[PDB]
Amino acid sequence: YFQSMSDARVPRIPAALSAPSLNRGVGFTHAQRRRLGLTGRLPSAVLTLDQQAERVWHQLQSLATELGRNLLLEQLHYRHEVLYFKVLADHLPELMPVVYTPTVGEAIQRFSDEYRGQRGLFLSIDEPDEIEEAFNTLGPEDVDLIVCTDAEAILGIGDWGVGGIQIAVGKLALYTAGGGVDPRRCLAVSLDVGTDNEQLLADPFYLGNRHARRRGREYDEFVSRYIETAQRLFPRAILHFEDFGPANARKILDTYGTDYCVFNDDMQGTGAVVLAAVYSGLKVTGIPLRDQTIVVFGAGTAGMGIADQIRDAMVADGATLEQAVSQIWPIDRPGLLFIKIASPTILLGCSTVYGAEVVEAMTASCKHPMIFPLSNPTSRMEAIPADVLAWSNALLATGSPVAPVETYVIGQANNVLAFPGIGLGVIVAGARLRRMLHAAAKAIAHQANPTNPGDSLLPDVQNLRAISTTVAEAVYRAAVQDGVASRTHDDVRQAI
Amino acid sequence: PAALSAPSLNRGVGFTHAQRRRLGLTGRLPSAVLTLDQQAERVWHQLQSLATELGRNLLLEQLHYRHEVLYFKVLADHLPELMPVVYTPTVGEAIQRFSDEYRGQRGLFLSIDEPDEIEEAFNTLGLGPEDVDLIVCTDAEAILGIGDWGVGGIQIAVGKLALYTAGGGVDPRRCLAVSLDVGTDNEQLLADPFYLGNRHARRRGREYDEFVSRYIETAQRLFPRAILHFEDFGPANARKILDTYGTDYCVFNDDMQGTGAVVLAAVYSGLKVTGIPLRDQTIVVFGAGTAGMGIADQIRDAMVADGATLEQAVSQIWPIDRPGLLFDDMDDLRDFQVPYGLSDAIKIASPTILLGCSTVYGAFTKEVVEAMTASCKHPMIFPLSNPTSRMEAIPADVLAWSNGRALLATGSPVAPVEFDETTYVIGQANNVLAFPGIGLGVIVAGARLITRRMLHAAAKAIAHQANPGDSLLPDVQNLRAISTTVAEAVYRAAVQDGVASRTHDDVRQAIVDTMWLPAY
Repeated sequence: YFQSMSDARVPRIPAALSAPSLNRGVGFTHAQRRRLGLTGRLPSAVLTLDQQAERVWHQLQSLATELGRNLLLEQLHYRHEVLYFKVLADHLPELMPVVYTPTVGEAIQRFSDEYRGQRGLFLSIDEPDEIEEAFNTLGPEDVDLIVCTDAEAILGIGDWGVGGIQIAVGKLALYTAGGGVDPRRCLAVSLDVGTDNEQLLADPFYLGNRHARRRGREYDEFVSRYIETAQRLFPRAILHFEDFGPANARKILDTYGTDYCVFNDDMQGTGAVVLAAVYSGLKVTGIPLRDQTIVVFGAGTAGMGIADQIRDAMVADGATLEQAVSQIWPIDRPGLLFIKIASPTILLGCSTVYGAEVVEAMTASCKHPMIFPLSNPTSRMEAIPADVLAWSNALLATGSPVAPVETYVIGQANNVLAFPGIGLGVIVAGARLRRMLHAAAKAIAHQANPTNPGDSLLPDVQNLRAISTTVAEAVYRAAVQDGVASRTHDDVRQAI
Repeated sequence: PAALSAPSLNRGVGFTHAQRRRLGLTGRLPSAVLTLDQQAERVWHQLQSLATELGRNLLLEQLHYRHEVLYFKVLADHLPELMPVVYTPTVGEAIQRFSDEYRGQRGLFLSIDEPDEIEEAFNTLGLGPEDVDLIVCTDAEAILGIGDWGVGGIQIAVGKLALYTAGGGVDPRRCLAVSLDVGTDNEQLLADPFYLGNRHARRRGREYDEFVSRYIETAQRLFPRAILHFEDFGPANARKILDTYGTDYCVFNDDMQGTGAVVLAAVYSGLKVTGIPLRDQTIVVFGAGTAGMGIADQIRDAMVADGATLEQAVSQIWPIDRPGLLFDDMDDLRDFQVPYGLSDAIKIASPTILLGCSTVYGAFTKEVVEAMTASCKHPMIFPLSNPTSRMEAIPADVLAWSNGRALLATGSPVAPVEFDETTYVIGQANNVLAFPGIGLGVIVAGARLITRRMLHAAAKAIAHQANPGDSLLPDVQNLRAISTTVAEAVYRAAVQDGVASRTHDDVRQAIVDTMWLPAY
């Protein structure tokens, strides 16, 4: 009655290739297959790894759109992991950003019906009060970083919910390719807390938390229960997740930023790359931040939050906390000043979608030329594209992915450059948990070389991971120079 | 460390709240429970928002080995897949576009350069010599109508696998596929450095003969009664196999026999209206090639059933070619001797029901049909040409040329005629009407031989299932019911000349018509 077992059911077993790690496709030679008992199950060819990846690449260009390619790499994440990851060497800048921001919105909305975030713990908060039992299926050693998005505000679109894993996996997938963190040493997770657009809820095949876009005072301690049951396991792992920047980010960071090693890239990593662009401009301009005053158009959470970033960055070469308000100028949040008659040495741009009919005022006045818009959605801001923005025709780069002007070539600024080197040094030093901590963006200037007057003015070229290694050399110094850590290594640390 | 990853024993979300906790998953799957029909409705709704010209096949192959039971649930609910999703686009896409890609969890490849490891290769999976059925191996030569694809040939067999168990209730647990990599000759594949197969050329010698001879004998040795059949495979090799090894082993050929079956089925479908005994059915063959004679051999093999000698039946057949009807004293008779202008042939032959598997685009002319139309009141046209737009004629004009008094059947899917007096029917005549049920019935009988009579009762069981729109052959939508109707006739014919391991009263086709796509 209770037990039903048979003497006849057989799966026609697959052997030692169902696990993704070291599947390596046909990269097995005759000695390896006949050792692992694959005699006759792989196609009887032999392909070197780099030739095998190219076979996927020539395969990958045969697709036209950018979404069907994500479905193909989704097929190769579960089988032959190294290909999916060592393909990125063949073309990383195009593919890996495309994996992250443009394609996921179409993948998560239209196709995130996959129930295979394998490393993902799609934990609910309604029935599951016991959540640590999930890790029993997954020790404290050999674990470096972990992502746990609540899936509340994706870039293209916020609040889809259960599909937030593809994002958390996307950060991890981009984490390792940029930072070299072993994929075995990272886990992905996303809590279906709700945060559901009624469109997503109305879908019958949603496969997520049912009608539970739930908030209030109960929210934080539910997340706090998870954040304390992670550090109970290991404070030696970076819980690097992505949520909306509005309220939880600072509240969680204020709650756990001192005692634990947690951060978010959007509010912390982005301003670092902005500081790298400021120093990259000051190198050719020769005007330090002391005599350089800034504007913060929009006064957004990340924008006005950068006031503490620029101020504490000026603490190295600049005056006290009161001096920042005199050297910084906020505007455009309530329609301030119904705009700059002085101090224009470094201009930020719109934290708001409003695109601004050019204002050649900064072009005319005496200054070191440095203005950037820094907003992706409208593909415009207080300044137009750099060509029209070059009304004076000096250099300026955009946070929006832009093309060169033409000679007059800049590169796009992205926070993708920061959080690999940020977490890599933490995976190296084993940090338990400031601006002086986060001050690794100066290494981008070490690899920028904007010394050429006209050609290169961007942070760094996208096809190089060696800039992340140079950030590690700047990040590892956080142990001796910046505070608490567990770093004892030599300067080389070639294979961490 | 993800436990319980076997496709057959995984149901995705379908596992209830208890099984998710009892089997040690503890929330890795989302907080939903979906009835397997709801999961199929989700996949169906998901599949449609795509390119759907070969976009789907990418999604299905990952869904194949990620979740085995669902795939047949969604594939059960189909009229599009039976040919478009997995009998054309694999050739169009998967065979060539994804040749540097592998799907070989179940099924295996071997090489003509290594005859030694097969028996060590076959036992890679835990295979009981008892529990197996319908293992398929193809050399990828002449797949459909394109040519050699090398080691891609699995996508055909694995595709046929999807049609076997969804059509004939075979258990994929007891089913395997194979690929005989003997070396391709397509210049592209060899030039392509990223082709995951043998770079050698075709081999046609005693090495090949000893190879297949040392592969078939161990296929039955390691496990007997396994229905060995080769799909879209070299005919000069194919016919050679059946004459050589078919006397003491269970083998059939979809290219040569299942086609010859369904063609037979359509002949009786007209005979129900023609009111004529099949013995005196004089026909003309168009192919005279390697394959067109095979269906002619099966038709002749059934022509004797109603009382025709060997000499009279071949006299009741005229083969035709564009040089002319195959004749005696023609120096190049091409090693076939049932022979002894076309418009002149139909004139005096007066064939009541003529077919052509010869691929010649649109050679049926209004003057040709009229000669048969005037001579015989109800003639049966059969442009069996599989290519969609390379058939011998369009049906709508042929019915209009004979004033609907003629019968048609098409290899490729077609729309109804709609000759404005009355609307007729399709006449789809693929192989899917035959081999799944011939697989299920022979799994029930456990026949050591798949005899001619056994094949004939299958086609003439098809006739009852669809008989007097004016359809000669049934609709593919109602496939799981006709597969039972053909297994009853297979068992009925298995017991003639005592060939069945098993015996039963026949209330247990449904118990061996298993892998009903739902769970529990």
